[PDB]
Amino acid sequence: TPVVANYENASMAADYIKRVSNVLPDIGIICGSGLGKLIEEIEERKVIPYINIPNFPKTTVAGHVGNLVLGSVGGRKIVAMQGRLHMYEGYSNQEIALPIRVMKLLGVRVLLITNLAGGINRKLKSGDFVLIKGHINFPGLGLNNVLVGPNQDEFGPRFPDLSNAYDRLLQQLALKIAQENDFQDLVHEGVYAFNGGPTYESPDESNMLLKLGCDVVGMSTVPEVIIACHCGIKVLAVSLIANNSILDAENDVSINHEKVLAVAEKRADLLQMWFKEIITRLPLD
Amino acid sequence: TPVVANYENASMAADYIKRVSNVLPDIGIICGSGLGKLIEEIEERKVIPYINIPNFPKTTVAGHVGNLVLGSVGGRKIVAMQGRLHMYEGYSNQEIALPIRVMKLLGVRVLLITNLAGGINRKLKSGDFVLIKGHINFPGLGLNNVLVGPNQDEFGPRFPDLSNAYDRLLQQLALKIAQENDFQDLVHEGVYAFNGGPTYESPDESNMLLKLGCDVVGMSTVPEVIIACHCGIKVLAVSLIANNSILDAENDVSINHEKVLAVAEKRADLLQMWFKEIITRLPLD
Amino acid sequence: TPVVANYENASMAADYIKRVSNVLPDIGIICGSGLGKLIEEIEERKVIPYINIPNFPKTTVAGHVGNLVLGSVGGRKIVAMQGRLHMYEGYSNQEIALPIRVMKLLGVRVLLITNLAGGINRKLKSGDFVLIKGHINFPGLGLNNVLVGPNQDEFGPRFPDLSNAYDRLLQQLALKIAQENDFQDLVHEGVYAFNGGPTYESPDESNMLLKLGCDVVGMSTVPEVIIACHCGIKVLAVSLIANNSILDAENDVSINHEKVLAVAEKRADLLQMWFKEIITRLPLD
Ligand SMILES: O=P(O)(O)O[C@H]1O[C@H](CO)[C@@H](O)[C@H]1O
Ligand SMILES: O=P(O)(O)O[C@H]1O[C@H](CO)[C@@H](O)[C@H]1O
Ligand SMILES: O=P(O)(O)O[C@H]1O[C@H](CO)[C@@H](O)[C@H]1O
Ligand SMILES: Nc1ccnc(=O)[nH]1
Ligand SMILES: Nc1ccnc(=O)[nH]1
Ligand SMILES: Nc1ccnc(=O)[nH]1
Repeated sequence: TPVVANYENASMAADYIKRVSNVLPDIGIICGSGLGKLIEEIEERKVIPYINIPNFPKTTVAGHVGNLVLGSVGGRKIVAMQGRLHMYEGYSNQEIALPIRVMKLLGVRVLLITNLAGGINRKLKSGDFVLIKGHINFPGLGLNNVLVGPNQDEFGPRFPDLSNAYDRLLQQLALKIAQENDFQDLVHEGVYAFNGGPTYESPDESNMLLKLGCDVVGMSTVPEVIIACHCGIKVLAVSLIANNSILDAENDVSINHEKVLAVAEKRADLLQMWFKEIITRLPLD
Repeated sequence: TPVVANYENASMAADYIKRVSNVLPDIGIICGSGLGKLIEEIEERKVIPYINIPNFPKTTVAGHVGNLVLGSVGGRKIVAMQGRLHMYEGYSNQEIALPIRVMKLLGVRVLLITNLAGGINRKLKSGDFVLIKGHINFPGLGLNNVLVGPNQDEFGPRFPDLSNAYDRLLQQLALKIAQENDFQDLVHEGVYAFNGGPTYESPDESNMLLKLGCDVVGMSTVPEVIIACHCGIKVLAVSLIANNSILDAENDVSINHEKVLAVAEKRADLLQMWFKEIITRLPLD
Repeated sequence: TPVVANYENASMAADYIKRVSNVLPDIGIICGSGLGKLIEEIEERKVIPYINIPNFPKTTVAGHVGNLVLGSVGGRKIVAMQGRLHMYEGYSNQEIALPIRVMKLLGVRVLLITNLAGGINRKLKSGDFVLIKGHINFPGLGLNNVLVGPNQDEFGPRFPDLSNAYDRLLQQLALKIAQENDFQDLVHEGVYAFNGGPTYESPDESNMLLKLGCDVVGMSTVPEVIIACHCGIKVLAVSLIANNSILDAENDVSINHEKVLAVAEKRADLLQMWFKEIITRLPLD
């Protein structure tokens, strides 16, 4: 239609997934542009095309990969979205919410998210990591919040509070692992601005974001964070900085997706190892 | 469809209402969360379910009460919306506009509005009242203004000016009545930020709103104000402060709808008496 | 449907236009409110109603003029939109994009745009011109960017960079011509804030825009700029200042479309002469 991300429809998708894999996952992962290699290293993995799963959103107009992958990483049972849904593609609120709510029904209690983002804070360099500690949701302020529509009461409340959407203990664990491996000099914390996209933030938008307290800006993540928070899934979200948009504005330097993907390639293996250790270590609560 | 909030469709609804009640109302009221008790005290009242009124928006997906109530308060003929339409539910621009335009055709020249809101200004405490003197309409800046769509010329102009949307004399009368009853220490004036919702403003969004000159933030009111202003209805809008979001961000205190409704209960009777006196006193122009 | 602004649909419209006119235009023009007289002075002109062109957006609900006009100005072949499409009317992303993509297929490599706007910068007076050097796209930040939807790869990339959307050489040429004619005292440069509309920026929104680095605010232009930039068309965009919204807020002065059109009439002939000279002079690259 697209179908509504309701209890019945999410249950039908979860039923199918449980029949095709015997994996009851505890952790969900959604990976940023060029940051998906960990999904290829899931052990005893089961690849389920979105197109095979009842009620999953149609992704053939955008094309490219679209699989749910289940298996084990670091002794833990996980489910990954291989082929992230971005709202700049035109996916509706219901299409974004359904896969996360299916994760919830499958057993997911922690969602780990990566993205590629532009740096606003002057401290940030290309290749740095930012642990996201809060956000500025321009679509949400502007009546395009991912939860606009009827509330699905079986998943969560009509009015979620987002002040604890980014779990503090998970940020602390991520930082501890970076310190153990001596890459903590790459790791910052910051506020993520959600630019709906798909045009990169303009130079004057970047300057505005700096004035408003934003540390990084990107086109993803906040919708999934909100759906997860609504249904009680804890979240860790990490941005990989492709560029510093404030410096680029001052120096008339352009940004493009090829530059973004080159930064992703430069940090992909380190991010994979970091997230593998996070998965192995995160409290089995 | 939903139907268009045009002259013909609004007239058909008004025709029905005039046949079911002999009340020609001069004043409209729309009440905030937990602030609806005055509607139950309308004298010689006629309760008309929205579902009975031709062209009124369907509200059964959200459920809960949805009635138009007509009768007398303080010697004046009034019409109330019992069960407010909020845009975070997914109601379209046409669905929001039609009931206000029906009010206009029925004779309404003044619309009184209450809401529950978060405090941004550091002066504001839970339980305070804010007379709204202007707004920052994030949905409107972002192409979700309630007037996006064809203009309905019979109601108003293509490009309304909102600099006089909140009538100054009505604010002055509201304040005078608070002074007469010695609760003026609870009363402030301020700029209302419209957060489309339904998630509460995040801590970092609250900090941004402070920087931008916002005094309070909420998820309602601005759409109705704009439809009223477009068709020449004067507006008084009063926010009841549920919490101070800036202090809550500094102290890691959460907000939820149960806390909101508890503040509503604490001030409901005083707000009812205040608005009853406003209705009784507001100039019969 | 509206139809998708894809390669096939834009080609069908271009085919029709090429059959009805033998004009292969190099320059496109889109003119602001009351600023369309140059279109009436196109030489050897061919007027093609939008309603006659396959796949052009339906504009009969809004009504008013809607023609594509082709011919010669200053020795150059041009195509003009007579009757601009504004997103506050409810036109979709596909409806806005199709005419610009048709321009691209017809041969357009430079798009000249005028608009009427409110002044935010304190230096700006009614009747001044602002060469637009960048923008703040509130709809784009808020998930209403004109490119939301599937990417049309034949026209441009999924993620455009807008740092060079407003050609610097074209701004320099426009300014040089103003200096040659001794009206450079009217000409400024500035950042344009896109208010989706159709309500004028409220006084408190104007104050916010000043804090955020905006020089002017209006309800058009940015969507066309983005579609042009996406498909490699260079842009010059010039705002005519109808009023200073910051001064109006301080002095409680209203704005309305009649005042806007009166400023347009006061500068229409000078703007026509300026743009005619720009067309004549702009580099035949
Ligand atoms: O956020 P992720 O998925 O990493 O992708 C980011 O990189 C792409 C732009 O280069 C956009 O998709 C943006 O959201
Ligand atoms: O504005 P009112 O109708 O009072 O309701 C406000 O309170 C609720 C959130 O607690 C939201 O509906 C918000 O808009
Ligand atoms: O931008 P142009 O087309 O000049 O029109 C501007 O003037 C009108 C408001 O007065 C709006 O249409 C605004 O966009
Ligand atoms: N500069 C950016 C890089 C990647 N993603 C963004 O949204 N912005
Ligand atoms: N803090 C808040 C209370 C009530 N409504 C809001 O929107 N925000
Ligand atoms: N003040 C204004 C004049 C014209 N257009 C606008 O958007 N604003």
